[PDB]
Amino acid sequence: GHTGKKLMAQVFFGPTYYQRLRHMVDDKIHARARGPVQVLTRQPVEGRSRD
Amino acid sequence: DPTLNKTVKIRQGGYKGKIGIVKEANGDRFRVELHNPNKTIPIPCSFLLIESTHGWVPYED
Amino acid sequence: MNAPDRFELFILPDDVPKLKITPDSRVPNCIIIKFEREDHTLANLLREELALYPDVTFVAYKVEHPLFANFVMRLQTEEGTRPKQALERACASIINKLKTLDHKFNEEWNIKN
Amino acid sequence: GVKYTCGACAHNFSLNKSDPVRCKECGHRVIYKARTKRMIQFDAR
Amino acid sequence: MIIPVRCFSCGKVVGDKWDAYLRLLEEGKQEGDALDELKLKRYCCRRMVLTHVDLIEKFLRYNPLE
Amino acid sequence: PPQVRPSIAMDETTQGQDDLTHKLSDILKANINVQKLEMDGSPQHIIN
RNA sequence: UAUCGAGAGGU
Ligand SMILES: Nc1ncnc2c1ncn2[C@@H]1O[C@H](COP(=O)(O)CP(=O)(O)OP(=O)(O)O)[C@@H](O)[C@H]1O
Ligand SMILES: [Zn+2]
Ligand SMILES: [Zn+2]
Repeated sequence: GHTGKKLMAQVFFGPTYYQRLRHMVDDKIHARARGPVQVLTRQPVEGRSRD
Repeated sequence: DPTLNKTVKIRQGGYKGKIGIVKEANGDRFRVELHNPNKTIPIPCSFLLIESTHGWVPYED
Repeated sequence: MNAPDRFELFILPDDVPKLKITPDSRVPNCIIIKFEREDHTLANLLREELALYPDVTFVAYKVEHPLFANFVMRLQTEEGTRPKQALERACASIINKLKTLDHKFNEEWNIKN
Repeated sequence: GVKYTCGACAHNFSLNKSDPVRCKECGHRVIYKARTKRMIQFDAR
Repeated sequence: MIIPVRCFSCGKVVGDKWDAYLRLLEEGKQEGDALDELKLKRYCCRRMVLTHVDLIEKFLRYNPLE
Repeated sequence: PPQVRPSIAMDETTQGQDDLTHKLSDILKANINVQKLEMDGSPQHIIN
């Protein structure tokens, strides 16, 4: 596509049935600087959903 | 500040014509929560129209 | 969530130049041109045109990362010619070839009506 | 005060929070909030 | 859900051909020939109409909620 | 101290005690009943 | 911005 030149190799090409799986990156991405701690250990809490 | 949480229209920039809400207006640089995609953008307060009693009024509301 | 605005591919920020020329002093008479908000479309077009000039000794370009709409070109000309000038000529040369091409299409189009 | 809609008979009505939660028309106790006064915009992309 | 407006792969409009495609099938044409008559030449475009499932007909059976 | 055995609030206004707090309560109750026997109604097989 | 568990999953 960049040059319009043919590819030296031919490409296996055609329809195939593909699935959209439940795993999406913006449901997983997570970062923590500081945030909440456990009352008993004062160590950071567990889980994306709790910071 | 008197324009937080009030509905806004953008009149300049790449987001021109889009609806939003003033999420945070600390000073000069506001944070408008766009309606159309799920993102809150930085925008100068000069770029906004606020809704009031009669139509969309610039930052004289 | 971290997706940039699609208009950033072609709208130039006001503090960002469409074009920036610096020298490559490692060899004589060579410039590096950084093009902002441009594609293979412009770069490959200029590149071939330039490479066929007899007084162009080196021309290449690369898009360093497909997620950012810029590219960088390297252009060296022989002692006689000044590199930036050869680039100006390639622009006007290609504009002319496209003017001709637009004319011949217009004519051929009426002929096919 | 606030517009609702009956989940069974689709009657539209209002309630002043203190009213019991049912439809005046059929007495159904499952109701749904009517849409916002606010304008909605989408980017058509 | 409802016929897509464009072919995903090339962009050709196919959202104006759904009724014509169903009509050709009532008239007894085979699916391949019906697609041929509709001028759907690239197989990306043929896939769009041949494999679409009209679910909006199912969703409409649910008595409107206003 | 309570730092070792903190209380938790299930629904804002409802708080339960740590397992250790309850277990020390059990030791304290059981301790009082040893004092209540050897000084009055002790049927021996009950003191044990 | 709870605690204890359980179940289903990701590499
Ligand atoms: N149950 C588990 N416990 C621990 N580590 C695990 C694991 N399941 C997966 N992993 C990690 O993930 C790797 C598995 O990689 P996969 O993607 O599952 C297979 P592969 O051998 O890399 O490729 P293949 O699919 O070509 O055979 C393990 O080697 C380990 O690094
Ligand atoms: Zn009702
Ligand atoms: Zn197609």
